Amino acid sequence: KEETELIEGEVVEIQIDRSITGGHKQGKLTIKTTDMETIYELGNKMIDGLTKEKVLAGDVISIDKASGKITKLGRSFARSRFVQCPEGELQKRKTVVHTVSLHE
Amino acid sequence: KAVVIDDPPLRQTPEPFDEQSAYNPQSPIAIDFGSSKLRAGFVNHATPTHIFPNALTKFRDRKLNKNFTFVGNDTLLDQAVRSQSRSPFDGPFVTNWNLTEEILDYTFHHLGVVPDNGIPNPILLTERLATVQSQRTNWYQILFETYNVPGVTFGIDSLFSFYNYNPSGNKTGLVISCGHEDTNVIPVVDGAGILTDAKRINWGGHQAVDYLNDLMALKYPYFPTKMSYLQYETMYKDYCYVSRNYDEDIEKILTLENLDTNDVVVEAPFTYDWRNSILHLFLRGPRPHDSENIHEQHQMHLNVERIRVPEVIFQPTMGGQDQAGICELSETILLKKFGSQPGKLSQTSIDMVNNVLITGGNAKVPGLKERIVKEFTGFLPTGTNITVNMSSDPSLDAWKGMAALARNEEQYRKTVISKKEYEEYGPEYIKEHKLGNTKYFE
Amino acid sequence: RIKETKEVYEGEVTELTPEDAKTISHVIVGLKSAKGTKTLRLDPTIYESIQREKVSIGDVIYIEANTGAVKRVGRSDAYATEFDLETEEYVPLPKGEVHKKKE
Amino acid sequence: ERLLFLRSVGERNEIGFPSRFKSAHYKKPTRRHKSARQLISDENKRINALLTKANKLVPKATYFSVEAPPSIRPAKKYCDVTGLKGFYKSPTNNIRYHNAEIYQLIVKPMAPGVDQEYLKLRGAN
Repeated sequence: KEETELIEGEVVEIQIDRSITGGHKQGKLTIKTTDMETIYELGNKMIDGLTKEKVLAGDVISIDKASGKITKLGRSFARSRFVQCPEGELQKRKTVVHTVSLHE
Repeated sequence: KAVVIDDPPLRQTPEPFDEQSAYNPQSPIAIDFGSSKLRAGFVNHATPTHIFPNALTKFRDRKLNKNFTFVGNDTLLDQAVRSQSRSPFDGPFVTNWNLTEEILDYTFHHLGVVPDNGIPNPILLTERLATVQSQRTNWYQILFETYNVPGVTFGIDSLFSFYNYNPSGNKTGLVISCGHEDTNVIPVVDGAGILTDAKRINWGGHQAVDYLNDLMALKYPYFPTKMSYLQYETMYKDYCYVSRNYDEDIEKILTLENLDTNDVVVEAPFTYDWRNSILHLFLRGPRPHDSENIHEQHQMHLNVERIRVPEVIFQPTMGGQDQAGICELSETILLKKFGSQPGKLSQTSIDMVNNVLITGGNAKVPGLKERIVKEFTGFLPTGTNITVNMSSDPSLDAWKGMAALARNEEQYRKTVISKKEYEEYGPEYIKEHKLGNTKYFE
Repeated sequence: RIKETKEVYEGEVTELTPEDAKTISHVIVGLKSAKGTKTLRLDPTIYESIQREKVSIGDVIYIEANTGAVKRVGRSDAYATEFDLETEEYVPLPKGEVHKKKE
Repeated sequence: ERLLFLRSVGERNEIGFPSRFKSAHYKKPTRRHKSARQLISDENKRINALLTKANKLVPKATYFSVEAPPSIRPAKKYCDVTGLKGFYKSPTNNIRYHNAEIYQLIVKPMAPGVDQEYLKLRGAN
């Protein structure tokens, strides 16, 4: 039995900023659930992990901070795949019960 | 059960004056001009004789039509005259000097002095670190002109506390002063204060009480009773302490087991479930709230602020000052200066580490010494001997520094400025001794 | 049956200063724990192993003295608010000494 | 009775205008207000005046050197409402908050003009 801390929400707006030379990258990410909304300041490796596996506005994504793996759960219900916007807190500590055989 | 906090009780008896028969015109006079309090007395006693708040009132009597003056403990007689008290200080400096002159006349009267053509005694005085010279110029024009003093002496109260706890005058240590308007870290090498490496943090007891006042007015905007400065001062003095580890204490201070013992509620004077609500535990504690109760509408919960108010001297960016804390300045002094490569303590650094002294009136917060010792253990090499001392009453050590310097005849005369040097060198000239300030230029 | 000694350095990196004798002659690493700090001279092979693990200032590392193994535990907890969102795991300081000895 | 006590303390400690403590040469000059804010600036322009005199020998110890420099380590983010650890920051008024119930209870129904007084404590206006 192990627990990990996870991020789940719907992407509101993404800003990537480049300098004159482009040596450093600044960024801001706005993400919300049905109960809260927040804005995060991004560093270089999060910006590189967001540019890879394109993430646009209105996408529902799951972010693992400690491993850097980000999965696209789908798209939110916004006509303006289709999943619903997550509810509750955005920083969730989730417990996953593993079962592994002796042969593995 | 809720305690009830009021204003402190008033003094029934006024301040007495010393007998005039024991006065001599040769003994010096020790005066500590502190913003929070004023300490005065003769050198021949180890403890000061007069301690009172630094305040004055111009009380006007209707049937007498004459503006009476109440100073210090005389202001501790009526609530109206206590509320009308005005300090001569404004921030870390002195703005108006007539109040100071009248306070000095009151102290000269109550010390049992019978002078003629000014005060015949030399006087001991305290000066802030790197003071603007308008302050010392006006101090000259008060003392050497109005008071006809034979000799003036200027110094810093933390270095005087260091001299009181190290009477040889040749020691080496680190002095951390927790004052009313400021917090200073002054390194001392060979008994001499190295004032090119001292640092000042713009935070003190007054800023902490004002921080508590703003936090309390912001936690309950609909509180009906207005509380004065003394009430915020006494719940600052009564239920605040320095946490041993701030990050670990934050994550458990509002769990349900923790408000059972570490929650204090006070009451202002007048005459689905809540178990899973973080806001309800933050506001009304671990008990159910009766919003219709008159007594419960005058109640004040202290749960988080007990470790949050005294923490600001370690992280000054919580109070809005973009400065480093005490630990960071101490680490910089002990590991980057005085010929110490980081990872290689020099001998002066080891001698400063072995003689760390905490002084000042804001050092009475519990757990301060243990937190300082733990941080100092954190950034120093392993096995380094750390000794931290703190007096039982660190708010009086500067006056004992006055007494210990003026008893010791030999190095006393290195600091005295007579009238002749004042008229010769003018008002802009500094006596460069160990316990005082230094020159602005090289 | 062999009788051996386990010697472990563990703590937060505070100084990482290589120098040229290009070939480096030695590197000086300063480690910090909750009970104090301790600086070490290192051979260039351990510096090569450090460069393999991408160790910067403020990372908590594990060094074994005999084998020379270097393991990067993670970035220290005190440097966790440099960004609001980052791909780095943050671990607290070790509460023991930097030097550990075991038979 | 109670009103008659304060006049007794009044007639204990009077000093007349021919004061027995100060010297014979009195000559008190006129006194300005001279608040604590302007002393920093006049000391500052005095130091700049002496520096501009000197550069056209170099002073080192000044009032701008005796204050604490800003820190090097990153600061800790805290919740603006409760004082706990601030995980999230609202994108509208830039106020850090702890969790969802604090946000929905205080930060969302918030009146304008209160966010400035919240940011006054940490000086983020």
